[PDB]
Amino acid sequence: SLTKQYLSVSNSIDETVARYKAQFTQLDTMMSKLNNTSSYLTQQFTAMN
Amino acid sequence: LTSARSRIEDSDYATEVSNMSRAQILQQAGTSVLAQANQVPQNVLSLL
Repeated sequence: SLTKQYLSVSNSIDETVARYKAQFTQLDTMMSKLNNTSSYLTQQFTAMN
Repeated sequence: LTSARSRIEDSDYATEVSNMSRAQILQQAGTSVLAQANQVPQNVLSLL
């Protein structure tokens, strides 16, 4: 009985970790784009100086 | 849905800054030209 219970909870944990992973990937891509934007803004405004 | 909404709401940083720079240039040129336009005919007529 304990074996089967352990199986269940371990599978749940696997699921939740996988769920977190995709959010991590999305955050990565969006951060990349946001950094590009910020660099452009600082550059352009320093130019308008 | 977040992405879809952003495709509507979000203005483009680069496009807006370009527009602002252009409009500032136009504004300066316009004020200069207006000053010139006001100023010449008045004195040309004045001396006459």
